[PDB]
Amino acid sequence: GSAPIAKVTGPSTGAVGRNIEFSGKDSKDEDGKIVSYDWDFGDGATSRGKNSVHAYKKAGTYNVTLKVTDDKGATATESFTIEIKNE
Repeated sequence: GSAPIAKVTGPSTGAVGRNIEFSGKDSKDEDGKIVSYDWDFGDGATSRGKNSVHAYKKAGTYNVTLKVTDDKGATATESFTIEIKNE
């Protein structure tokens, strides 16, 4: 179709205060190039980029959302749930 499809790659679990790496690299678009990746880590922090990093300050479950936008302004979103624990 003409819409990009967003995919979030990351770890299902992680540690308080450690950098967690996420990626949007599996996102695809058959009708354009993906030009931007916008991240919301679910604790109020945001970032951008094909890859992103965040350290959570408190243990808990968090919903991470990625929005991809392509070269014709078309967008797609996807979510990823991570459990962060005290190690």
